[PDB]
This record gives sequence, structure tokens and C-alpha cells, in this order.
Amino acid sequence: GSLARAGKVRGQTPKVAKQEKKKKKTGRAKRRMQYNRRFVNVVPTFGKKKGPNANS
Amino acid sequence: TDPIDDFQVNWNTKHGSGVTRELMRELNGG
Amino acid sequence: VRMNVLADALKSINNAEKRGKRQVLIRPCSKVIVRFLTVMMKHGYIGEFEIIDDHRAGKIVVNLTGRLNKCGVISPRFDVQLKDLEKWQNNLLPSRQFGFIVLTTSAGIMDHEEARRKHTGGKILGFFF
Amino acid sequence: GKCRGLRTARKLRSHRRDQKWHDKQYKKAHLGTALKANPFGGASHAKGIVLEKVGVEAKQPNSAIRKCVRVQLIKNGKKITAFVPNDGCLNFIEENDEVLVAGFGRKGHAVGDIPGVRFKVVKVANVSLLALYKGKKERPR
Amino acid sequence: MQNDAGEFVDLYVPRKCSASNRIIGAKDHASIQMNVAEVDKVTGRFNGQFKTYAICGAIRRMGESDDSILRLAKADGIVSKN
Amino acid sequence: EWMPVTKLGRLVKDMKIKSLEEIYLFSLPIKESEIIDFFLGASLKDEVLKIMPVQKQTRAGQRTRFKAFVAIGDYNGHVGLGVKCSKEVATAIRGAIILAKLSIVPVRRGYWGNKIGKPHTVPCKVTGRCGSVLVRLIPAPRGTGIVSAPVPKKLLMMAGIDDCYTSARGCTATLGNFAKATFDAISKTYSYLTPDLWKETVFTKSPYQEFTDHLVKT
Amino acid sequence: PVARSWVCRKTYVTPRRPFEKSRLDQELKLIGEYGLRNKREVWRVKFTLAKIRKAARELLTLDEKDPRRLFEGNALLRRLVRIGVLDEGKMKLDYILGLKIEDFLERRLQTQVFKLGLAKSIHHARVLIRQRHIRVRKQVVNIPSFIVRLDSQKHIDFSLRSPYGGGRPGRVKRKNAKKG
RNA sequence: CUUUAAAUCCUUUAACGAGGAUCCAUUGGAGGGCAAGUCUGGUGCCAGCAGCCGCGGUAAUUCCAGCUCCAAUAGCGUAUAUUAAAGUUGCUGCAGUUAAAAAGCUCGUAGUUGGAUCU
Repeated sequence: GSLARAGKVRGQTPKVAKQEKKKKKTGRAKRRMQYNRRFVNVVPTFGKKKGPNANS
Repeated sequence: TDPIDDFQVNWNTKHGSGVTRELMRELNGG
Repeated sequence: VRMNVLADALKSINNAEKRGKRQVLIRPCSKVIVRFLTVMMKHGYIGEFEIIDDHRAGKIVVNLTGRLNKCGVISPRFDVQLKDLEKWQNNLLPSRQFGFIVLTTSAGIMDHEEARRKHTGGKILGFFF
Repeated sequence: GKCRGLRTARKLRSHRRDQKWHDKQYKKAHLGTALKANPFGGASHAKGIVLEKVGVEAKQPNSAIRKCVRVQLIKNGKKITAFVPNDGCLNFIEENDEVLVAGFGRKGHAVGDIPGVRFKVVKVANVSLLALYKGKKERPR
Repeated sequence: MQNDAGEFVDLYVPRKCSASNRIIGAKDHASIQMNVAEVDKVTGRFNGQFKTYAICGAIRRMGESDDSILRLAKADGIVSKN
Repeated sequence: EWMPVTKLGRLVKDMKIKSLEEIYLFSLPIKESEIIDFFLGASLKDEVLKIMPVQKQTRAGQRTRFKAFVAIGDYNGHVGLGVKCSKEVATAIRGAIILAKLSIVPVRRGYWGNKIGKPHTVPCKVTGRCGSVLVRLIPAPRGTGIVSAPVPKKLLMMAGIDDCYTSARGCTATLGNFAKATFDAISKTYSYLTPDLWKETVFTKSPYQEFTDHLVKT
Repeated sequence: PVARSWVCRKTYVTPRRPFEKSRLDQELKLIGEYGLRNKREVWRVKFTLAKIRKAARELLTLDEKDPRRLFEGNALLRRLVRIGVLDEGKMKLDYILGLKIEDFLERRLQTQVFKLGLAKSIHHARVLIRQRHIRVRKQVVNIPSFIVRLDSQKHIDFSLRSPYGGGRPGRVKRKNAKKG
């Protein structure tokens, strides 16, 4: 029971710089992109109804 | 990986809720 | 002791109709019971009934035709205005297509539609459907 | 059963009014003892002075040291214990400096495995803990 | 059954118990529909006609199907008066 | 290929029963899901309401089975609910689909108010009960939609109810009892005696009587 | 005391369940198919339709010879027919309850300038309206939510000062011509 | 120019004003409730997360981060009061054998409620 370790994990976490990426669309264009990704594109579907951020 | 199998095995484990969600995704929707 | 002889009559009719009986005995009879029964019968919900006259307080033998789901009394007899009638209908009746709320108004004992036709309110006696 | 009479309005209203006091939340809100006992005194937030850093042990199923601070409220001189939420945030707090503390989210009840602690630090030295945590701001010098 | 334009909108019209005048449900598997043969007036033989009686499962359960069918047959001329 | 085992199945396979309503009229038990597959098999949609694991303690550990609750029904007045427990999830779901097909009941639909168009709501207020769960269905104006919890909403949409008000009392957290109570409330629609159903019933020859010789030669 | 007025109301209601998957799907379908900016536009149209349904339901509970029901129902039906949502032959209060949210979203100025052919799409329609390229009758209209009336439907042009309408080619064209 | 007491702000006109249109959208989340990753690195019942269930004691789907995804969006999170949800204050409309609960039992004034019957 000591306060010596108070920022341990955040302090010892290796620092990774954020990568540069093109800006995300905002407003009506973002909603248009979401609608197109969910209702006009079917190629990602394979019959399993997997999630949009599936990793396996 | 078949989510029916994953639910059968891991339903009582730390990932029971996740395998339940994956099973429900596969069961209805296509 | 017994208050609200109409409550007793309606409960007896309900209990007999739920057992699938063809007739039900009601005692004591009263003018309000006879008027409520007449309203029920004019809409085809009970059928003919006979008033047995003993010299104290009559009885009624009501012929049951199994078209009745529930006949009930509303105690106390709340005063009902023409505005509150829609809320009472929503509370009591199973549908807007059928079922009746019986009121006692100065124009007599009548269902709620007839009370709307005569543009009158009164006191709620009960309901049947 | 209950009374159904056209002249029972006094009976019904009075019985409801007496029976509402057996509602724990209604009694807590309307008796005035809880407001008196509340260190914030009905306020959502309160400013206080940090007296010392205290480490609070998490309850038995878990195991950790919850880094809290004892603070004395300026408004009424009461001493409370307030959680310092995120990690390393106890390093943002010194002794004898002013902190804004809010409730912990259960309306006066302890949250999670932190016994007897129902407050959390929001600001320190007029700078939010979120700004210091994210590096958007630095504590004054 | 009907709407304002006059056509009948129900899927089907369920039967009613001949004794109680109550709807017989789709899954009332105890309910019966018994046909009693008509008999020619002079020779006493089956003439190909019959009278039908539907009795619900509740009436059969309370033991009253027998008396109800007897009453219907008596009111139908099948069972002799007295 | 389908080889009927019951008289009703044989009559259905040979196109002697023209509709599922002829089976419901005589309240005949349907012991073959292929009858329902024949009559409605192109429009039925089944939804796995839930998979629930149930454990029986034994000499060494808990034997686990999985119970599938499946709701089925075409969206035009037919709906069923089936529950099957089995060792494997897949066979439990298969059996639950079969049982939901076997338990399909007709749904009476009515009008909230003026009777223009096709029926859209329940004909009247109907309550269904299952194990302390009471579900009440109330007629609603056209265009309201199903004002209900998700579990009764699934079954009500599958039954062709477009708009309906819902009340629920009890431990509705137990999905099985909630689903069974709303299924009971739905199936009570055709059992309610409304004054339009007062007309005297005209009796018809039952399928076993009408097509008797067909079964005799078999 | 001030000479100001504090009458204001919200034109939308947020849904009770924030993450209903079916509702999210329908709202996104509407947004994409009508080129809307956010969910709040869908909820705004949902709210006006809901209030219209509430008024119709309140009036339908009344006697068919109630002067108030006659007057207010006639006014509501007239206002619905005028904006093109209700058919002139469907002039009864029960046809109000049959109206859908897509009937009101079809009458937006954005939808109308897409349907009339002035835009290649619905998002092109929105950016064309917001850029002062569209006029209704003689008046330039900047608002994509402008509900076009039936009499105003036939007068939707490209504005007399737009590059697509009158003269004065835009800033980019002038810069390009100057640079050669 | 117009506005206005005089201005400003809108509105109007002209000139300049966009490509990484860098003229860059954020706030909270991604186990369940509840929408959306048992991807990778670090940590190792520590640090912390966690409204609740719970996560973390060497693949952590939950902490610290990178990436990716989703929710609302010029807004979004937190605290507290309050309303609905709460038919968990029940007049509508709750309960009271065993889950909290019917006075040990009678009498009894007020209160409440009171049988048929008069065209």
C-alpha cells in the first residue's frame, strides 16, 4: 500500500507516434460514404454477416 | 472458426458474451 | 351485508356464462337490474329473461346465449360528462368496434353511444362486451 | 381491499401521503436529514483544499491501490475523500492546493471497489484533470 | 369479418361449439365434430344425410359433452321426445 | 422426398387440402412440419430469438444443453414459436425451427377505427400469460407501428401486425416466458368472440370425411 | 422588462433507444437516399409527421359533425394537399395516418431540384442550393429543407445570376480565362 | 451603398479568396447491457478500467498505446436536482399463506358504505 507507483504503466508504455492519414470527410459526405459502404457495396459480404471491424 | 463451435466451447468463459454476439450475428441476418 | 345488487347480478351472469350455462338466476331483482339487462338484451348479448314475482323482492331467470365475454359493474357510480366518455371507453371497452358502457342519465339508462346521440352525461353503471 | 367510495378522497389522499414516507427515496429527499448530512450540501460540485494523499485499497475480489486525496471543503470545512480518476493523475496534485470535486455518479453511493469514497477530483489548481492528463494544459507556476 | 368496402377480410371463420356458442380455437385438439346419421322415415336405414355437432374441448373435459350432444340430438329430432 | 406418416399429411401431399385454413377450421393437430413447408414454405422467415445454456449437475460437473427459442412466420397473419433443447446448438436450432413450424397459428387482424383498407392491428385487447409474464396487446391507429419491447415486437411483426400498443408485466427478462406470453396473446386473437362472429356456423365435411376413400385405397 | 420574445421550440426529438440497429439502418437509408446531413434532419421530419398524426388522432376522436373537427381537419388536410404530400382525392382524416416520412422528404427543395433534373445527384442538389444557384419563382432560395408547394413546384429555375442560369461565369472560370 | 439617433450586424455590389480544396471536426466508445476489433505492442491483481456485471495474477476482446471500426455531430462527455421508465406509492393500478407484510381477540364513536319498492 504505497503511492510510489502512480503512473507506472502509462510511464513505461513505449511511445508510438500517430501516423499521417488523409482527412476524414465531414457532414453530408461522411453520411454518404457510410450509406454507400453499408447499402450499395456487397463484395465484403460472404454470408457470415461478420462485423465491420472483424480481424479474424 | 465456426461461431457455433466458439459459442459451444467458450460460452461460460470470459468471452461468453462475445461468442454469444458472434453466434447471434451468424444465426440470423443471411 | 350486500350493497349494489346490480354488482351481484352482473357477477352472477358473468360466472354463469363462463361456466357455459344456459340460464342464470339473479336475486334480488331491481329496476336498475332490469334496465341494465334490457340494454344488454337489445344488443343481443343475453336473450330473454323472466321476472319471477315473489311478494318481497323479485328474482330474474336470464337466458344466456354465449355471446358475452364480460359484464361488470363500476363502483362507485362516477359522474361522467360527455368529454370523459372517450377516456372511459378507452379504459373499459376491449375495442372501438364493439362493447358498451352503460350509464344512468336523466333520459334513462342507456349505452354510451345512445348517450352521445342524446348529448347527455350521467353516472356509469357498468359495462358489457 | 381498499376503499372505493365517492367520499373517500380524504382517506385515499391521507393514506397515500402517510405511505409515501415508507418510500426510501421519497423520505431521503423530503426528510432533510440527508441534505444536512451531505458534505456538498445539495451542490453538484465543491471546491476544497487537499490535506493529504491517501491510498485506498480496492475491495476484496479486486486488488489495487486507488489513489485518492483527502480534501477539506471551503464552503463548510468538512473533510471528504475524493478519487483521482486516471493514472498518473495523483502526480498532478500537490498538497495544500485547491481542487474541484464532483460526485462519483451514484448520487451519494460508493462506486465500484472503492470503499467509502463517493467523490472524484475534476479540477486541480483551476485546471481540469482531463487537460493535464491529455497534455493540453499544464499546472500553473 | 368485414370492412367498409364490404369484402370479408378474415383468414377464415372458426367454428363455434354447438352447446356453448364459443369459438373453437385452432389448437383445441380435444374438440370434436361428430356427424350423427339421418335415418329414413319408413325403413330405418341410413339415407346418406347426417347432422353435425361441434363440441369444444372444455365441454368434453367437464364431462358435459354427453349431455350437450343428447340435448342437441333431442332438439334435432334424432332422439325421441320423452 | 416427403413420405407422409399421418392422414393429414397424405391428404395435404395429394392436393386435397386446398389451404392451411382448412386444417385450422377443424383444429386438427399438425404432426408433420412438411405440411407447413408445403403450405407456407416460400414466405416463412425464422429468427433465432435466443440460445440459452442450461446445466444439470451430476457426479462430475455440469452436463450442458442448449435451448433454442426460434420465432417463425410469414408476415401476413401466420406465426409460430418453437423451443428445443439439445446437446449441440445446431441440432437444437433445427428442432426449434421444426417446432415453430408445427406450432404456427393464424392471426386475426382488425381495425382500430374506420375500416378502410386491409386490417392492420389486433381486433381487440388480448392478454397472454406465461409463468408470471403478462403481455397485453391493444389496437393502435394505422401508422403507429409496434409500440413494444424487442422480443414481442419480433413476433408481432412476424404475425403481420403493423401497429399495436403493448403492455407487459412480470419478469420479462426471462426471454422464453416473454416470447411465450406474446405468442399466447397473438393466438388468442382468433379465440375472442366478437359480435361479427355471432353468425351461426355452417358446418362443413372435415378433410377426413370428405376424402375418405382416397385414404382407404392407400 | 424587454421588448423581446422568448418563444422557441425544438423541431425534433431524439429516439429513446440510442443504438437500435434496425432504426439506425432505416435512418441511414433515409439520409443516404435523400442526401441529408445528419440524423437530426430525419428526426425533424419524423417529428413534424408525428405531430400531424397527433392532431389527426385528436380530431378523429370527435363527432363527425363537430364544427371544430370539421374546421381543423379541413385546415390540416388542405395544408397537407397544398405541400404535395396528400392526394387531393384522399381528403379524409384517416388518410393522414397512412402518410409516411418519405412523403415529406420527397417535397424538400433538394429532392425537387434533383427530380426536376437540375442536378446530377442529390448531394449535387444540396451543394447547388447552398451555393445560390437555385431560385423558386423569382426568389433565390438557399435552404435545402425548403418544402416546395404544389403551385411553387413548376417554378424552380437556375437563378438569373448563376453561371448555370444567366451570365457572369464564376470566379474559377474568370481566373482560368485571365491566366490563359 | 443599405442599416441606424450614430454605428455595428444581417441583406446588396464590386475586387481578391480552394486541392493534401493543410481554408485538416470533435467528443465519447469498440466484452455485455449498447453500435462497433478474442488485431498488434507494452504492463502483469501492478498501473489502471469498471454507472452495473465484471477486466487485469505472461495470447488482457475491457488497463496504457498504434491501427481500424461506430455513435452523435458544431457539438459531445461529467456531476447534481427532477420527470418518464415506476403497475418499485398502484384513483386508473400494486401487494400482505410461504418472498416485506393481517392488529392476540372482540366491542365500539366519528369516518366510509348501505336491500326491494312510488308512471
